Amino acid sequence: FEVLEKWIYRGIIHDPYSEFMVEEHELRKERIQEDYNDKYWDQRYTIVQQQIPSFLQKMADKILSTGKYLNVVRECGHDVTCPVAKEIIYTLKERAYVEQIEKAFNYASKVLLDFLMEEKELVAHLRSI
Amino acid sequence: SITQLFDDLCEALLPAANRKRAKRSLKKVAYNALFTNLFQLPARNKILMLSFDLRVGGLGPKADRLEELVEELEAVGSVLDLLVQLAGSGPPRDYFLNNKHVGRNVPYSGYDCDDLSVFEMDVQSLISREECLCHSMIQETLQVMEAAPGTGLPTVGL
Amino acid sequence: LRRLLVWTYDPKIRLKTLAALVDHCQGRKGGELASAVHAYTKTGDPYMRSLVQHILSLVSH
Amino acid sequence: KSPNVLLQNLCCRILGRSEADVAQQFQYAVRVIGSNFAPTVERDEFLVAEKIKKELIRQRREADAALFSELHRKLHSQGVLKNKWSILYLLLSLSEDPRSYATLFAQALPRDAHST
Amino acid sequence: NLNAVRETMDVLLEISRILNTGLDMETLSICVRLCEQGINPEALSSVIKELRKATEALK
Repeated sequence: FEVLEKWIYRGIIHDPYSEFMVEEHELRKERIQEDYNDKYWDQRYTIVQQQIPSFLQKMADKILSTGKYLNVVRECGHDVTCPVAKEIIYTLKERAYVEQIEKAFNYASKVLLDFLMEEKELVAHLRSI
Repeated sequence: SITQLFDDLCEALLPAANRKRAKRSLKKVAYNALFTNLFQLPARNKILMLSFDLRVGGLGPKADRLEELVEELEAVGSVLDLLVQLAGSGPPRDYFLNNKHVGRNVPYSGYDCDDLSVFEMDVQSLISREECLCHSMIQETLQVMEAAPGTGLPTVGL
Repeated sequence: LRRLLVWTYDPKIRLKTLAALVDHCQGRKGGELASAVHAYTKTGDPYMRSLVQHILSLVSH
Repeated sequence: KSPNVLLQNLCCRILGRSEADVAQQFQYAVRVIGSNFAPTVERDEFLVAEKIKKELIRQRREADAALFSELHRKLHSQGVLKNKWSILYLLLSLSEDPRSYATLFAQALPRDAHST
Repeated sequence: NLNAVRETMDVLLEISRILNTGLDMETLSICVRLCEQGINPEALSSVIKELRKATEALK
């Protein structure tokens, strides 16, 4: 729960052991193109099913998508400005880290939606289609 | 409001097993002891002068709590003036004593066997009750099992 | 105190952390060794992470 | 007297104000002085005299450093004082020159090689 | 007003617990309400120790 202190409020993982629920890949490479995966749910950030602390399962897809949304704004911008610096080391018999995941998950979509509708806007691309 | 709580105080010092006249006699001795003494410097500073006396004999966090709470209680002083004089009329591990294994704190401390020796007293204080019980069940029953006949338990005195 | 077996259980973990860097960083020289003291502030034992988070503070001067 | 009221006598002596004026300072003083009532280091008055000598050499008065030996004699002559170390260390801590490296030279033993 | 003095009384319980007082909840309520009226509390500190002693002489 110190890897989540960076991955869910940003788009980076500083865990070098792969026993974390998210595992990192890059799809900004030379053999991987933009339309060679089509979805960055496929091969960039995936979720390991049996390496989950057995109750984070309730938020699991949102946990993936939260740091997943934030990174593709960072990669071609710098915009994070996170409003959740709350941190945890897994205090059991308290559900504070369902709430922190929910707040970060809403903020991630705020940043990605703002980036997507301002720069390389989906308004004009769909109009031109 | 004082006159109902002094009545409740006199209810508690009455043993509840008649018992409607004994309360008034306890009220007699209560007023008779109340007017005996009546016949014959800030508030918070009195807490500060004893928090120092707390700090000299160990127990840092208790003084740390005692000084912060009276700070927000001054941001009622007669109660603390009452408490500084009643502070000697009272009664006559978890996972953190010397935990140097887990934590994001630096393990860097030297030896003195006077943090661990008052961690041997943290166990011995449990054991010094749990050993006085083993002495005080056989003496307490050998002082009652052996007496003179007819005065050995007062239920034969009925 | 049980023939001093308590006193070989706060260190013998100090020593255990500092006998790993005595082989793992044995074979390095220069700034390539400060590519591998950063390997012990990511290790899972919260013991070793906080001992090396202090030594690397002195080393990065 | 008792030490706790003696702290209050201190806070009235140095300030021209009474205790009714400011009580934040007396609380912070309780935070400092408490759990420091016992010298956990060696109390050699000899080292403390040889530190006043280094201090008066650092202020370039050798005549004052040589009258200091007669005054250090007078403490030996009476001998009624109990901790000679504490009062001279206190007056040395509040040293002032009427007109760098100081931790690198002699200090009392820590007692980390002894049980405190 | 009764909401304020209740909260201050609840805070006053914990500090009379760590200062090792002879008080329980009932003598805390009577003596705090007595101090609210206002008399010298230095004499109340003697009358309380006398009241408990004079009840204890009967037992």
